[PDB]
Amino acid sequence: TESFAQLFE
Amino acid sequence: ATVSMRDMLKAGVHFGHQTRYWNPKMKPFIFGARNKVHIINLEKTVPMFNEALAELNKIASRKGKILFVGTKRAASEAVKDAALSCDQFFVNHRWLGGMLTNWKTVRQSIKRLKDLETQSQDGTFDKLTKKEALMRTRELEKLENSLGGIKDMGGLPDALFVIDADHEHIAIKEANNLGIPVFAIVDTNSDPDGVDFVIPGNDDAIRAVTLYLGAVAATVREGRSQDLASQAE
Amino acid sequence: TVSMRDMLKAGVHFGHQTRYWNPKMKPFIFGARNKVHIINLEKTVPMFNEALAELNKIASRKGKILFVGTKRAASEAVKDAALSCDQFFVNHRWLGGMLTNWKTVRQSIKRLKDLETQSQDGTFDKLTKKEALMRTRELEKLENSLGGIKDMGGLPDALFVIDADHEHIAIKEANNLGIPVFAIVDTNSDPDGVDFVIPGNDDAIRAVTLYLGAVAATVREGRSQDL
Ligand SMILES: [Zn+2]
Repeated sequence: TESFAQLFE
Repeated sequence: ATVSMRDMLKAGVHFGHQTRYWNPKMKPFIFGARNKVHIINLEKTVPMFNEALAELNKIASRKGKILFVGTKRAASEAVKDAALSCDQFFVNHRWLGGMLTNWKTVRQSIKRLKDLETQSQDGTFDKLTKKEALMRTRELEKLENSLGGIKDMGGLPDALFVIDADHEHIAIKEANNLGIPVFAIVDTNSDPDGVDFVIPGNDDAIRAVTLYLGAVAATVREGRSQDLASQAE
Repeated sequence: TVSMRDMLKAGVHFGHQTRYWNPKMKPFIFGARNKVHIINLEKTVPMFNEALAELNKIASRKGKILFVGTKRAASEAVKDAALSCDQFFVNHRWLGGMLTNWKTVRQSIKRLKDLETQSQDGTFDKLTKKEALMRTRELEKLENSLGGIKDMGGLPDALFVIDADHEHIAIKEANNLGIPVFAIVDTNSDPDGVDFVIPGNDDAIRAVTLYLGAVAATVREGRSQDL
């Protein structure tokens, strides 16, 4: 799954 | 019962309150500060939620009574439907102070309540007075508001699933005094020490709240499936 | 015409407790769970669909269907359904000899109709002297079962039974005379003489209404297509 940081960005 | 780590992301579970109102104990579930808010760590969140789901599922299998607590007006409506859908009763808005412990005294209250309901299709037609009629209706309404949704129980519930927890700190205290396990959707300003299954979500937007309600609702249906029959056709 | 989603809601798949079960019904059963047999719905529909076709076929030649539902629960339900399709019904004990012994029961119906009018008109009243009470009460008893077939119906061309055990007496007389029969057989009922069979829960109020709905539907449809 995609990293939380990138998703929130 | 493994809600995608991305569905909640759009729901709004990530957005907490601001620092000015932030329980310092919640540090283990923090990711930073968007516009000085406090973004819950979803990766930290998700195992706990799914774990509680399984816990609550084995409960419903042993046929242990579950319970939910009303919060904001929107939350209360949502809680009601999910509960009625399956079972597990439900509170509404006030929690009727010391319901647990004064459960024997509120039991007499439930008794009187049901009698009035029964006598609401009896005593109403005969001996009706322009005074007594209003008395009966009004009292029933108040009693129903909160006591309704619990009257069915006829006994001590074996679990509780509140929301936010902070708004109902009173409920957790009584539950800790009896051993009755609980689950709470703790937020960035809620003391979770008393909880036995910390669900670090966000009691807000309702949207996300509806997710948690839907989730547990599904797990207790699996308990009923063990109480009825297995999936087949 | 019924769908799997239809039955799955009603609970047709629910079957009697493990202990009570005729091993002859094992094919129509899927996998028992929680000491309860779970019907294999996947098989139910294909046969139920064939049976609805057959019921449509019958009503084409304006045959007379008879519905049998002694079970107190479904008894009233069967009454209502048989009205919409105007087919005969029997929601009480299937009086022995109902078909086989036709001469006797036919005379009985004659007596009934005669008693019916007399009292309806009012003759009974004038008589009074407790004899009027007797003739009204006799009507009640007769109507409690005889009612539903009063309008002739001699030797129907099919019988629809809710249960395939409780009404074993009916599922027999018909076999003797060669009248085809249908039944919502459960897991505790013998799959014998039923001819066109239909594995289905025969207890739940929900499921019985489902069956009644679909069967009544096809029967009136057949009447209309011939019309
Ligand atoms: Zn909040």
